[PDB]
Amino acid sequence: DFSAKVIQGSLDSLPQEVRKFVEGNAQLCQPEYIHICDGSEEEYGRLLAHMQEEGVIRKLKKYDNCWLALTDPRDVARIESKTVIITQEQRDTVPIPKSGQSQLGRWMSEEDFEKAFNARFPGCMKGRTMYVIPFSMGPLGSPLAKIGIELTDSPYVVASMRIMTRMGTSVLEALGDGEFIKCLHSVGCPLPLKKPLVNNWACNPELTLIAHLPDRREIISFGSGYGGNSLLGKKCFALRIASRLAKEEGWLAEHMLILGITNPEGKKKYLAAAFPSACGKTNLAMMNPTLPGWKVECVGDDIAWMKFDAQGNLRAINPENGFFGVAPGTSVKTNPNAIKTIQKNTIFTNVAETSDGGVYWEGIDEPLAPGVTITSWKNKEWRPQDEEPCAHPNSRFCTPASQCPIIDPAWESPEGVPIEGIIFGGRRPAGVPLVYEALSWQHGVFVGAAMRSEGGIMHDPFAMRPFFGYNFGKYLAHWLSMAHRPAAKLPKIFHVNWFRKDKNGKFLWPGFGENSRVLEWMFGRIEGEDSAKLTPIGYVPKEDALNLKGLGDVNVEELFGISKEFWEKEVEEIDKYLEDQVNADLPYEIERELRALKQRISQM
Ligand SMILES: Nc1nc2c(ncn2[C@@H]2O[C@H](COP(=O)(O)OP(=O)(O)O)[C@@H](O)[C@H]2O)c(=O)[nH]1
Ligand SMILES: [Mn+2]
Ligand SMILES: [Mn+2]
Ligand code: NA
Repeated sequence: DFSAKVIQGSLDSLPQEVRKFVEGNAQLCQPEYIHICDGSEEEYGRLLAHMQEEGVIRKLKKYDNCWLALTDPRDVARIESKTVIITQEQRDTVPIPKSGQSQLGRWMSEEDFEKAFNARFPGCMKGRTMYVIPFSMGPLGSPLAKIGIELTDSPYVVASMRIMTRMGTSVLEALGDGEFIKCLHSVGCPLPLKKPLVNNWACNPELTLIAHLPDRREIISFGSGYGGNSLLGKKCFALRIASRLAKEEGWLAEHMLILGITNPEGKKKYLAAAFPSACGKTNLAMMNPTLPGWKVECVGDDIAWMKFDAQGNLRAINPENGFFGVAPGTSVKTNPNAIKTIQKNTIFTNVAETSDGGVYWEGIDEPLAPGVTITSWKNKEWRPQDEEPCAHPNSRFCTPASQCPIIDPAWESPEGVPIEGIIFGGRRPAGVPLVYEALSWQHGVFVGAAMRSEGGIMHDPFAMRPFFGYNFGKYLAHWLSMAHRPAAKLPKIFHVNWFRKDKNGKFLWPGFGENSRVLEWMFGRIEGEDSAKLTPIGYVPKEDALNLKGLGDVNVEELFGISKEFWEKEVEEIDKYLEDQVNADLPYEIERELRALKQRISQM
């Protein structure tokens, strides 16, 4: 009975199973206090002032209610090598690669995880508050939403979870005696500190471990205070645990933005798009379109949960409540919609601070008034001349989604939005056209399976490489199975590449807002317009089908050129990759698409 240690709320008012989860872990971790979060502005405002007084965060005096946290340089990112999924059988979690280690996940035995847990959690919250965060992933009470409870000893996690999820008393009220995902987090620095605290940022890099136990609906994370390791709704819940549940239950949990696009005729369509890192995701989600009379609005910028409704529509929700975006590169010039979003009520992590109490980072493209100086994310004076960057490359804004000037009016609709197109993206200086369209659902799944990360060297199928909750081959089979659902209205699948270059190393396409022109083509293709030419790789825009008005001389022949020798090498590369990494778990349909593509190229 830990009743005597409760400093907000009451163990008595919690649902039975929630109380068991709290108390059981209070027994294990030995926190000094238990704070049951209410999600109120009062609670939030006071928690921030507290962190401020303690030096954990600084207030950003130039803005309305914005804050800056600077971490221990050892704890600056989601850490893949410490991220594991626990299942009875390794093969259910990752395929067995022909040689070496899987690139598609990282399994740990139940036995090894048990030893790891015992080595970390007993007594780990001594002298700290355990916060109890009741949170909804997705609009509160939506049939597509799922509830979690996160226990944490980090006020930073509490504040960031309030922005990134729906959290507080109303969630407990909606949960009742229902099922929830159990989320346990600790920074792993019980008091009295065994080791020096760096930058007022509690962490334990040596023992950092982020574990997922899908059969137990548990996520357990130790030693990192940061982002994807500590905000458990984001990746651990909404991709890793969720993709497994989606597999079980017949839906999809994906690393996709969701956008709503309206043509000049006022007709609106929703599209989902998966991109690997540095391939253009945030710029597309926040697009300020250049074509007159087009509108682009954002439902979500990172994760999508999608489920076919009774009518066969693939309905998607954004399970998040906020944007947890990479700050560097967010440009006042070319990403105005992100910039507007983050002007108030935003928590920044590891960015630079200007002497007038503003934020700064590489690629902001905003000259400072003469006189204004810059303090780096390492708390050192900094000048544009310097060797090291002023902001960590993985530094972040954490901002409420409702503040996005282009947030879609249906971004919280409980039944989700009807997805009519899915886009897979990449970054290839050569050989891959600006846009092409899959020949079929099965071809589309192959195209997602063949995705590469920036530069085209490494594979990031479906932009899910770090995030698969289970065996990737089985994931492909799951996608392929959607085709056999009666009445399913299967979205059209496209692949985009903003980054193709000419022989000089210059981009052949201007991109950014100009990508509205590619959306226009996709939109028309969904409506059944005859604006496509068949090629060995799929459909591409016909001559003159793209609106190039205003762009001057665009070399569409090169931008859309398909080379036999390039595509021969590409098919051989995909073949090798799928054999090595997926092998016995590769679906028949995928192998069949590989053979079909190889054959179409061979006839060039
Ligand atoms: N040439 C070109 N560059 C782009 C485009 N979209 C984004 N970028 C650049 O590519 C990099 C990554 O873009 P970003 O949208 O941050 O990628 P994300 O990591 O997938 O969100 C940044 O340097 C952007 O300026 C585009 O349409 N064309
Ligand atoms: Mn993003
Ligand atoms: Mn992401
Ligand atoms: Na700090």
